[PDB]
Amino acid sequence: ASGGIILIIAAALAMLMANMGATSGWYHDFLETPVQLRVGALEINKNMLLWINDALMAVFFLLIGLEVKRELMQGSLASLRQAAFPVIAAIGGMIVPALLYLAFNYSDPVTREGWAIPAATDIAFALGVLALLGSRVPLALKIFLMALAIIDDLGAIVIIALFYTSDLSIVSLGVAAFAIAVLALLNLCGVRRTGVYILVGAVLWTAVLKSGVHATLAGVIVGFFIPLKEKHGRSPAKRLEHVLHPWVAYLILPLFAFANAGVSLQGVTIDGLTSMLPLGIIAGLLIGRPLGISLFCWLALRFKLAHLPQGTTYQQIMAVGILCGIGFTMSIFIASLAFGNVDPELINWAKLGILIGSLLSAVVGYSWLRAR
Amino acid sequence: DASGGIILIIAAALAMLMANMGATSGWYHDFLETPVQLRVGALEINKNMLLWINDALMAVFFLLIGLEVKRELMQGSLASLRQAAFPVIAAIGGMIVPALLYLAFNYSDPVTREGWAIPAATDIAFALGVLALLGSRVPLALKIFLMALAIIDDLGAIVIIALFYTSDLSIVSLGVAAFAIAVLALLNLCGVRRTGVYILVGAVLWTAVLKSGVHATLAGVIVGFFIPLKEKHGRSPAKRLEHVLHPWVAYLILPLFAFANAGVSLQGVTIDGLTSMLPLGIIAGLLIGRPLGISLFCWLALRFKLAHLPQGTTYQQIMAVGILCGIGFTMSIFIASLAFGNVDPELINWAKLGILIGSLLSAVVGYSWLRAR
Repeated sequence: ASGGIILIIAAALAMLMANMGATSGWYHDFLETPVQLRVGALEINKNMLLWINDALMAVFFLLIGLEVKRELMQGSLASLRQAAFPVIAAIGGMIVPALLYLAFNYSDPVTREGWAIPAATDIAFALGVLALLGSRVPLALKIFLMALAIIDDLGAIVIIALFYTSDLSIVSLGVAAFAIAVLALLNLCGVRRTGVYILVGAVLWTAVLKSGVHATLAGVIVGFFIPLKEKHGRSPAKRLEHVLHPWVAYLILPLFAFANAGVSLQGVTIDGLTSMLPLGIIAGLLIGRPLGISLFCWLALRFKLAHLPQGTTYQQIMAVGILCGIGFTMSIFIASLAFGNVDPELINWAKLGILIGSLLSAVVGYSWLRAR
Repeated sequence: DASGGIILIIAAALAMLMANMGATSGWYHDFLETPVQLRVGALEINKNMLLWINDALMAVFFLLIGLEVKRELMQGSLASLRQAAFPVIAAIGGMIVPALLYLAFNYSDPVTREGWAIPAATDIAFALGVLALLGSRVPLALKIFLMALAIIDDLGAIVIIALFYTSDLSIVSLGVAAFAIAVLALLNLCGVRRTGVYILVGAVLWTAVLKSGVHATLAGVIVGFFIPLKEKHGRSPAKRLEHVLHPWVAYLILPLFAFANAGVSLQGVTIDGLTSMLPLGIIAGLLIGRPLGISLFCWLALRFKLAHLPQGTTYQQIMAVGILCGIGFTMSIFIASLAFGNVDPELINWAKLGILIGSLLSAVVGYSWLRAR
């Protein structure tokens, strides 16, 4: 549970940075510093926070690409029957939070673009709460919770990068196609040097640098092409996952939380928090997330399509759904993509609803499994 | 084997083909001169494409050097307490004679006097690669002597350039750089074994001195000096890092540096042009200044019993490395790129001609004259 506490400290300092008179100002002007890269006729204009998030989430989703790959062949998602229960819980833990969010924001076309905000879950935070009181928590829950949030987080990035995304340059997709083609020929030829995949992945990440969501998917694509074979007792993807895990939990995610979880609390009132944008996220995370997860897990159990992990009780499942309401870093990153290049207060109001929703989802989920 | 020395030649041959045939001479020239402007708020760095490439490739190349130096200066060949003072006294000779010989040609031209360190370097990849082309039963300490001799001239040239012939960096750059050295020293005293943490700090050090290509390169050896080398628990962060860094430097960094620098348009090159004070001064400094400078200073060190000729070596075999130490190539091109920066753009072009001709004449003579002995 070490990675969970060090993530809150980074968010707590970010709040102190954005609310103290001496720190706020330099904290806001730094994150909005223009960074213009000019290469001949080419020109990439992104602010400081954009360059930071495009690089941090690329490494974070590279670890996910390795984790998804070994879960899809060796873990819970390996077979179509074992993967039924986590996937069914994911579709429910998305359509119900979205409908609740859209129930509040259907009248405003600007805000209903972020319907995928209360559909994410901070994996490092949710695992941290479990590991906090996890002396004898059923190991199948951590496999279920990790697999449940992995599909909702990756699915949200794929959906955003397919429809609500802006089409990139034709030259960008051509290099991206060639970069994936090289990664494909590399895996088919049987090369196992992890750095060569990262070298080609850097070309893939650079070609789609203008789109933050495509540069994020570059990490997922590279993580899928890292070989997992166990030749001579060595695996590149298992070894790369072992190296990235401490760097992501102790540097990547803390830096992302310190640079995004900092909003000013001056002027925030109860009536302001009950408006459609923040309350829609609060209701989507605190209520919509456990409801859809509990409903779809239960519907699967009754209609014969379900599988059950070891020591299920199916009362711990809904408490996990409450713990899935901890969007935090993932929901903030989803909100940064949905509420980009629009009114600068949309992203601030979203972060207020995410943190209140995540803190309440953490305490309520803490109060149940503690009793169990 | 000698695979690294051949790839370094293919990359240089490809670079020469790009800059001579009309189908690619336009793109190869316009690409390397493309301006790359990075503007971070009020800050701004303006360098062409080749500078950004060289400041990144040579930073990785010298990171591997700093690892080999610390190994060879504490538990290796060079070591300390005058264990291997034979390459030390030779390295001083391998720099004084090539410099004074080069200055004898360019003393009348103050512009070309700055490049007195061009024929005072040695391409370790090509010099050891041609030594492996006959490396069936060559003495192991001979290839050690070359690797240690070339490092002192290569690292010593960068230090002299970064102390007197360098551009002034901002006081803010030196502050962040010195603060990066402080944490590097603190991470070393605290026994931090993570290789990535030293490089993450080195990324701050490299970006702080990014406006000066010499200091950005000099920042690579410093990171290699602070990587822990202690063999506790069977682990050695400097050894394993070098084992991973070595195949990348030999097959990617040096070939790309050669492909991006060895490309010179030979159109209009005449015999009278190659015999000018600038190119011929590099020819004599490499083909003559390096062998005569090394052999003469080994002579003075041997008869005066200052140093000892290593086991498995001969003095006639020693000078076979001297004629083989005239392999400037990528290292001398990098030295020439720093000394002839922000001046007439044709100075670096004539310098490269005097480097490749002097090195090719050094490789053929070194190969043909050592195979007899």
